[PDB]
Amino acid sequence: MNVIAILNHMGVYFKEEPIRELHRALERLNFQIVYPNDRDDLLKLIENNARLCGVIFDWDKYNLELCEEISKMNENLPLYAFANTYSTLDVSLNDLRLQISFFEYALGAAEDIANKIKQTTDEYINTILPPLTKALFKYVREGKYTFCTPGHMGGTAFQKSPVGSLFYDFFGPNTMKSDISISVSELGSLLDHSGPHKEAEQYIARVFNADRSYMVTNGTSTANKIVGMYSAPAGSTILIDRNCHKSLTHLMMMSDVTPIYFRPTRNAYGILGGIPQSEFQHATIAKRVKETPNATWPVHAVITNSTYDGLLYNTDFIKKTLDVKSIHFDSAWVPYTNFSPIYEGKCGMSGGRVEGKVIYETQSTHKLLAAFSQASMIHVKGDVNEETFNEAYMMHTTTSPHYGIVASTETAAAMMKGNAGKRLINGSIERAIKFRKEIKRLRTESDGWFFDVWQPDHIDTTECWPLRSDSTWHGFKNIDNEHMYLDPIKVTLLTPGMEKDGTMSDFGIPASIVAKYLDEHGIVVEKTGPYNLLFLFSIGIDKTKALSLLRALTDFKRAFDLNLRVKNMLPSLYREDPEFYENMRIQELAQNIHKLIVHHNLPDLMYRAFEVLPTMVMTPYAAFQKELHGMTEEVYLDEMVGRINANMILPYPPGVPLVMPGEMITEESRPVLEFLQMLCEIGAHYPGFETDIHGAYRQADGRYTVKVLKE
Amino acid sequence: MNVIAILNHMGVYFKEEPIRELHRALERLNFQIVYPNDRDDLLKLIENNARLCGVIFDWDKYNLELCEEISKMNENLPLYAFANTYSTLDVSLNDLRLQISFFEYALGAAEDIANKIKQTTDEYINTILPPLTKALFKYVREGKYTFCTPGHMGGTAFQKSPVGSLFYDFFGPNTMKSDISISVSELGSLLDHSGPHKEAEQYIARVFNADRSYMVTNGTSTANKIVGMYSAPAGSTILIDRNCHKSLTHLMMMSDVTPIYFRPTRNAYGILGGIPQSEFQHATIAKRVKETPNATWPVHAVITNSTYDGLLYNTDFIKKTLDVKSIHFDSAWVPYTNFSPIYEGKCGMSGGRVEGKVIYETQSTHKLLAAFSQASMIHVKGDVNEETFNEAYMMHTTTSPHYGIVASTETAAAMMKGNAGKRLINGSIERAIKFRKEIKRLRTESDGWFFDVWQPDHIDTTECWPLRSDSTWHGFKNIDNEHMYLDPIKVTLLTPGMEKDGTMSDFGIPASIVAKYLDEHGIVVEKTGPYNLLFLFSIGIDKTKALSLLRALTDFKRAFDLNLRVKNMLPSLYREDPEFYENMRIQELAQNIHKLIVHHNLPDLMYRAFEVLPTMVMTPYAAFQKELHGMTEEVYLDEMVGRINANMILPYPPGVPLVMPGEMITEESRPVLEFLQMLCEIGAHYPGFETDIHGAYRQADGRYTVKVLKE
Amino acid sequence: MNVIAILNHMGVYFKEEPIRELHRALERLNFQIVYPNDRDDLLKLIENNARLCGVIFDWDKYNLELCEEISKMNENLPLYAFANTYSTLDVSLNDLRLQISFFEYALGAAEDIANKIKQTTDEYINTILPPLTKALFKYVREGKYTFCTPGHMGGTAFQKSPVGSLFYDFFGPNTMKSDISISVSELGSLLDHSGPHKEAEQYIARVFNADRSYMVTNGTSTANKIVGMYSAPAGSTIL
Ligand SMILES: Nc1nc2c(ncn2[C@@H]2O[C@H](COP(=O)(O)OP(=O)(O)O)[C@@H](OP(=O)(O)OP(=O)(O)O)[C@H]2O)c(=O)[nH]1
Ligand SMILES: Nc1nc2c(ncn2[C@@H]2O[C@H](COP(=O)(O)OP(=O)(O)O)[C@@H](OP(=O)(O)OP(=O)(O)O)[C@H]2O)c(=O)[nH]1
Repeated sequence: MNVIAILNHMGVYFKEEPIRELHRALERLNFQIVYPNDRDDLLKLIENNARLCGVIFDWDKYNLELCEEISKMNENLPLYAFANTYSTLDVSLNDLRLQISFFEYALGAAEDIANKIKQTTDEYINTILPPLTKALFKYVREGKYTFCTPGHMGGTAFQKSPVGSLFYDFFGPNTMKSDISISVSELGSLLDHSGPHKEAEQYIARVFNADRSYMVTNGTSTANKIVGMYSAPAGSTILIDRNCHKSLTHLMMMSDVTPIYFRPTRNAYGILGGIPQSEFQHATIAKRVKETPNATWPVHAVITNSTYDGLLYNTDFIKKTLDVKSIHFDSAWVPYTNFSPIYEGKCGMSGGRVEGKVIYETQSTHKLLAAFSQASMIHVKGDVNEETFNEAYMMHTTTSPHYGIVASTETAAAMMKGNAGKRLINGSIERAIKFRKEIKRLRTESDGWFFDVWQPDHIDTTECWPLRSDSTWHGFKNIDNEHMYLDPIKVTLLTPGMEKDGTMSDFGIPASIVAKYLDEHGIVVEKTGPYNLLFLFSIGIDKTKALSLLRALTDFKRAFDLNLRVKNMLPSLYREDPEFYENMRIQELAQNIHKLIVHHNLPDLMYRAFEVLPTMVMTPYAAFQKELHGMTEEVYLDEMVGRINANMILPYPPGVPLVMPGEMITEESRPVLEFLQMLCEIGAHYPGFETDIHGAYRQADGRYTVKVLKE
Repeated sequence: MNVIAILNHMGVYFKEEPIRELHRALERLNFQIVYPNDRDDLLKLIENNARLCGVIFDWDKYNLELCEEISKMNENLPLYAFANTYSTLDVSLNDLRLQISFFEYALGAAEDIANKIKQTTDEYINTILPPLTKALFKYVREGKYTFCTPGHMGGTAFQKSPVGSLFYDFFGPNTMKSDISISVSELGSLLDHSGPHKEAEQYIARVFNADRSYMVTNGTSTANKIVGMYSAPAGSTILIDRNCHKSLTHLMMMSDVTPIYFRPTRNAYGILGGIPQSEFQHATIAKRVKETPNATWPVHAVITNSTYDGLLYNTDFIKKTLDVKSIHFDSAWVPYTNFSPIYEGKCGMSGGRVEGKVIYETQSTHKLLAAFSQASMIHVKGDVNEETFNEAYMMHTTTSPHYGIVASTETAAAMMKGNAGKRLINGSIERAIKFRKEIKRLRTESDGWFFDVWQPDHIDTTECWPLRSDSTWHGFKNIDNEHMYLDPIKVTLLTPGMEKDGTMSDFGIPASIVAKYLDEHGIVVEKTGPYNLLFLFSIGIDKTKALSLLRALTDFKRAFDLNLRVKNMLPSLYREDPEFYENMRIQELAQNIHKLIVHHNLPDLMYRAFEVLPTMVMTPYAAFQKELHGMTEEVYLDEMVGRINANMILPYPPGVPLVMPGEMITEESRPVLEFLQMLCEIGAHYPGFETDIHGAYRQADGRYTVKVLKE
Repeated sequence: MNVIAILNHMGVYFKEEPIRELHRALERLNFQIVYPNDRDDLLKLIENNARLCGVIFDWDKYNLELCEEISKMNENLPLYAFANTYSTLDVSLNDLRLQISFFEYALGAAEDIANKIKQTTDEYINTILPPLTKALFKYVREGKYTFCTPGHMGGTAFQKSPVGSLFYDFFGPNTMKSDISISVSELGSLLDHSGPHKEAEQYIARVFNADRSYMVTNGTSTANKIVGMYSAPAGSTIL
């Protein structure tokens, strides 16, 4: 934070010379001094440089051209306004939030003015920093405790060791010194929710629209379990999204509960859709309780909102309709929903309290905001028993939390506060929409096939576009209306190969091939299905990254159409098996994999495998207890009908749980087995395109086994 | 790592001028040159500066004076040896580990030699760095993945925000870029135990004497639960140290198990002693199983080794005697035991496999080695079902681990490896012993009272000194021999106030007053009891911190004997309650508090409180289930006899569990209540010396309540 | 390969100052920075100077005027394109072979951008160098074999002799160190057609429109005899 802008040629030495003097005085204080040419140049400087922390200008010349524009960008940004005898305040300024200091033009005043600017810069810094992080930085600057844990004592133990010195030097002093413990009494305590930690939690709850917020330092994996353990006593029944993260399987394995699954929909691409509205109705649930051994009325429900591919629920509908006293939205993918009105009514915290219910979001701050790995938040709307909730929190929280992770969780909130926060989120939405429109444009303009974007036929509006039953784009048959919405920032691209019907085209380019090409060019694909690719247009992704991705896609098409050798176009793939890929061309690879997909009927098998559930013979908890007693064995995948599965089976595609521990494939659920067998067969053909089923094990002879409970 | 030492005046220009040329060439490559005066000056430079990464010298003049001494300090340290025509290799060098390059004295060769030195320095760095940390640092320098989580994208996202830029600037680019995910495929995966992660685990197991080691990123709080949950299925019985960390109480609250408690001893100071040898013998356990409802033969045993105050067990005895197939040493306080022979036979991993048993250590690498907060290791000796063990591991491990914490765990191993590592731990043992001897010396030399050290009458040997039944220093009655040992690095200081009999002295200085004094001077007291203070002489604590502590203790005596005003001697205490402390002097404070301890009979009540056990009415798991159903209420502490406790009650002193959830104080265990009532009374008198009982709540009228289950 | 061209007057400090900063950061990495007046000046600079290895320019201002013309001269030439908020890719670029990195105008970003340019320059060099030559140059920079023929050992033996030192100094270190033998096993072998030598032969064959190519080190005088002796056994007739 050291860049000061000076805006001006004034034509009078009595103004210009004191400004030259101020330039020199500011440089002596280690500011860097920048000179925009005009009003628009200055606004671009502010917009492009977060470290620009002050603006010097002639008041009469510029106030009516600058003040309103600046206030929209940054409420808090120091203005250093130089006054004329008759300078005054226009009524248009009355309601603007501005930080203004007024100065005179005088020779010899520069040193004093520079000192005031320095002081006002520190006040700005202290205004924008949140409380715990501010306290942590101050401690690192000023503090001096010894005989403390961490045993490394601000990195001291590292410096006495050759390898330790490399480690210390890599991370640097501030990182090492900020790794502290509750011995630093002035920072309070995470587990006690005291001092600056209490201030951080209250600060976060305000920013994120929660009644109460908890900082978790072991990821949403852990936040999910804290919420679940508080919410679901032994002997109870819970409703759980079949599209649930593995941490919720772990919760079920650790807690003696009976699950009843919400059943999401899916399209022909293998993309998950929303749990239909009928799944939330009392009659539906009551009947499933009746049909489930040992089930009672659910005390807790867990819903994944949004889906991975960006489908958000009408959460107003869910909260009004779902007659369960505790509703937890696993919101790991959507930590930013409070920061744009486009997400209103589409996130757990939206709106107010619900009578007789507590609502939660868990969020992975590190995924789609800016925070260190393992940073997570629990947001609560409604009443909890605070002591009992804290026991559950403490059961999963270390006694030695990492303060960097904690500070980063609080600073993520600070970043999202106000106009600078709204602008960060708006910008990610705008850039996602810009890129979405570019794909559609290039699809029209290019010669022959192109990528498509999975979205409405027109996106002339900035909103989470509703999925409507009268539109074919989303692929979900007979969808509920006013139920699901597409998050603009979750951009799904489609490769040729499937028709509007959900039927197969003659020409196809399996998305795995495009992903391989992108990885050559350092672009990671978050998620891939047979003909789909997901890109997260997060606040991380700037215009430069968006352009690089767009250019890589036009280059894929250009190179594909030239039919380059695999050896040249996909060197990393070639290196996996040069002899196999020596003479193969890209169009041949695409054709062959596509024909495999078609021949094996993969999309239809994948649809049918997930449309029926395996039978719950025992709960995940009960199955794991069996495993703990050594009562598992391996059988060939082919032999698993009528056996109780020990491990979750999670195939890619489509990357969601297929079989839970304690479930059995029966005749009712035979397509589960056939899908798994097909994945094993199709994966045996192309090096680099191997079968990937978590819970299935390739044997030396190329058959797969799975782990089942002993009879 | 950029300091190169040149050792010499040779008296011939043909040698001196090329070395002048090399000095310049090396400065151009950004090395610092240093010029020791002689052999001993060079060795001190190496001893004091881990970043000294090369030594240049005339081979004939120095090799017989340097090579052996250097090899004893650093096996790997590059030597750049300048040879004469007749230079040869002495037979004494044959078995030394040395890294030597031979060079000639020639004008114009310096640029080439300097380039070879640069290359050799990089090889040295690559030799000493462990595999995962090396890969991480290399990725940071060279990698270029975009469209990646963490969403901050090497800190990118922070730089677009004013407050974010401050956070980025504080931690720095390396810290930000090293926060990565499994998208960086060349680093493999923690959860899959693959690539450099697998290399890290094997490297660690080798360094720490384990068959298998796991890196945990949520502290030993979590490592304890991973081991416990693998080891103790629902319905089972476990043997658990009554001196158990809260994480083990949480384990019992989360797992449907029945505890039987090992019963530690204690002394009149309130310092915990070891579980007696009789507690481990078959007939003792069999009888307890018979007397405990629902108990069966224990499948798993948990022992805290060492105690907080440094008492280590004869673990050879435990392993031979304890007829339980799974024995877990919670070794959070002693992660360094594999690095000095003084700990052989006194730690979990010591020795070889135990037939028919699996042995664990869990260790908080961040407490007494050098690693980031939350870094923990599980060490296994014996067979586990690797796949079931991994499920329990994954159940408590995030899907987005913090790679800094992971790299710090592996680097802690790299630091402890070999001669560098033996020297580090030897150093800390030597310093602890030096300081112990200094207290004994000052006690003799000083005028009137002084501190004492809780240790044997003679410590003229470097070992973990055995506690003997024929010695009275440790205060334990009828102790088993060849059973408990005192770790040199855990230094307990005693303040005046108790006689050798365990009776009270007329003159006392409660240790709490000394702790408040030390805290004024930025010295943290790890643990305090009525008349004891614990200091950890970790590899953090250098000679400078040891002298600062010794001086602070002499200053405490000096200022105490002058009888300074509390206002002047303890200003932070004074500003607690200025009006209360306005005229009080230090000796009066010490006297008054000591008289209170004496009047209330605190040591006798504390001893008796912990010698009986509350009655286990239900297991902690069953008690927590009741709390989860809302079935708790608050009663006054005075009315708790015959009530089932909902919370753990943990009083300070002596800082170990007194009552577990599910336990009830009866007439048989009334001393528990008497002790707690006394702590409440004694704590009402002096601001800053308040009652501290976890599980008891001070009401506005000064009465205390506890949480119990509803009748 | 160390000349970088910057093309421009933009009229806004928010763009010009970051480019000034980038100038300085690049000179610190030992690049030389040239400033063409306009599009045609830049194209002449590229045409006349093979060691011009990168071009920095404002994307919007120049992409439609530069990208096709550059792709006609050099497929592989690094372009460092500075983007505006609304910068996009014209359909006319689709089939051009371009190497483009996109950057933002920001104060204090120059050190990072200059390092990325350095990296891209090394990637460009490694793209255009063929496999054996690239391996040879890397060995000279990095290798350390001893007890090696040629007996001169990277020119070492020459430096011990007054006349030898003159010979070494004339040809220079790279020439002397690149005179190696099959002892440098990572370069494979000409006679075995192995390793980078096999890659060189296949590279050559493709460039020259051959099924197979052989590298001969004793002139076409010798290449003629190799072909001839394989082709014409004793007692045969040749045209
Ligand atoms: N403190 C302060 N606030 C002002 C001022 N002028 C406008 N505001 C706005 O008012 C908010 C404080 O509103 P209050 O009514 O005082 O607080 P409350 O909403 O928590 O009850 C600030 O929100 P915020 O918490 O700063 O964050 P955000 O909502 O702007 O992101 C800020 O947006 C001012 O002069 N001082
Ligand atoms: N690589 C290598 N090792 C040598 C050499 N000379 C002695 N050593 C020592 O030998 C150890 C390796 O012993 P091995 O028999 O190869 O491996 P093992 O102990 O794992 O079976 C090294 O231990 P370490 O794992 O490096 O650590 P530490 O035991 O010294 O702490 C090091 O102490 C050598 O020339 N090269």
